[PDB]
Amino acid sequence: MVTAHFVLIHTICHGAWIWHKLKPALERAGHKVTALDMAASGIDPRQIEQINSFDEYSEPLLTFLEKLPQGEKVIIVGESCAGLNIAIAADRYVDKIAAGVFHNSLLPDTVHSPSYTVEKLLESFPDWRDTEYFTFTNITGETITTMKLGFVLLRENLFTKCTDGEYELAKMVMRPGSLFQNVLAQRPKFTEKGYGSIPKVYIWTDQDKIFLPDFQRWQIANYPPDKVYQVQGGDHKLQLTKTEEVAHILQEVADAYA
Amino acid sequence: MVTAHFVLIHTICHGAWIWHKLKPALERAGHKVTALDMAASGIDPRQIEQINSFDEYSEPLLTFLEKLPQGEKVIIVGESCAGLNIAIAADRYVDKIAAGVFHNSLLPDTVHSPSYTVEKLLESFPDWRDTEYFTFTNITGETITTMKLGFVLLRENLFTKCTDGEYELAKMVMRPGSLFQNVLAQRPKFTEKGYGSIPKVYIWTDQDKIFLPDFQRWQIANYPPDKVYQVQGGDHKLQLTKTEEVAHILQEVADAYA
Repeated sequence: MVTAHFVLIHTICHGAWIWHKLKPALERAGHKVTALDMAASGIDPRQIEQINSFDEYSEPLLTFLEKLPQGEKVIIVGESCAGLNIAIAADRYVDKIAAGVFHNSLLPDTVHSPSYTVEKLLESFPDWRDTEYFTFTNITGETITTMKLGFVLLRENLFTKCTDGEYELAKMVMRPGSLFQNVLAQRPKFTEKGYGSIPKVYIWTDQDKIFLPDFQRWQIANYPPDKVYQVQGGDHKLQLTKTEEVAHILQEVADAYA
Repeated sequence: MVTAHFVLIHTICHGAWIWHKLKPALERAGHKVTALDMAASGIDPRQIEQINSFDEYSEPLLTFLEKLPQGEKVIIVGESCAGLNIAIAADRYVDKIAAGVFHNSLLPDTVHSPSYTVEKLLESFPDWRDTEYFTFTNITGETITTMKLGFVLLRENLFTKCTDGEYELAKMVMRPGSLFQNVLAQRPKFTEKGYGSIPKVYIWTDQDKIFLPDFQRWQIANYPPDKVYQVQGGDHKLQLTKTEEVAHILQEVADAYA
């Protein structure tokens, strides 16, 4: 069992900051941790309107993996929508990914369109409350739907059991984001040789108020992960409300695959 | 109990996020709170290289105050270098500022150059450790010194007694910033009619490891504030390490001036 290199990927609208409690926790256990901002997220200098696909949105991760020296492997950890980022990354860089970890995350598959898990998320959770929507046109003329996440949604559905301070942090650094759903829908399927071949660990809680239990159980059924860790209690942001438990799970992921 | 409107201004390199613990604390006491990102700070879309002065850097605050309805007054609260922001704001909008609060802050005066307190800060604390410096050229050809704050400096001097998680947050969302020192040096002195005339409350601790005790006592001597509140312990980021104490002090500021 080797100390691992965890790469932490936030969901859309969010940024590396979401991982502020979890990073030091992992580091305390001797692990190396990188927490990247995806495009137009966190303090990344770009604006969402100049991003054209989910693949572009994933560039910082892809550029990170490109630069990683031969023979070293990371464990990619992804929250909410970042399951897509993992899938995208593993197709490009399978030989550098020891395992993919899904944290109340979309779990894309190889058999359906890349947008499939997103169609389902939205089917299960159609009403995003006070969230506002805008559109822009991407470089090939697709109409992209972006979102500014509603403060009530943040409070009640995403950061349900977090500290008032964590919720306040979120409102202070939340940014517009997008699922690039129609562009995903036209994307090639994720490959078996790459994404398909990586170990997959699925961490979740039934107390999640946006990625609902039915949906998450459906995801597990539709594409069985190699390990499922169900966490009691908390909320959608386990890395805030159950930081120490998640750190411990990731220990086990490292022992298993790193 | 008086209820006030606090406007919270972070130091350079930082952002409104620095106030995540203190905002809800004040709101719990029934107060209204606005925490603004200054230019090229936090999640403000601009880059530091497109900002030319400290006055520009202050635009968000100035715009905020411009929009504030007649007869409404705020208490501006400023940390570290944000004392400058207060001075700048009070010269423009004295009739909307009930009081200025200085939180381990630069306390500019009316008698010297605006850069005076900065010359002194740097005199007292010349070695910014692993901080890296870059330059760019502003709209009138002044060579501007920007800084990426060092991670050791963050740890040991700025966030000395904060949680590992708060320190990790800082590294995740810290941005380049600048004192615009040479441009401050050429700026008109702060006025008596505006900045001079506002109540000033100076909050600090002698456990601060960047704004050192000799410097802070010197600042109090050089321009006596209307009230000085010395907080035992903590560190430079009192709003993280002594959140509740600071909230309470601000209550007293509200009762006195709001």
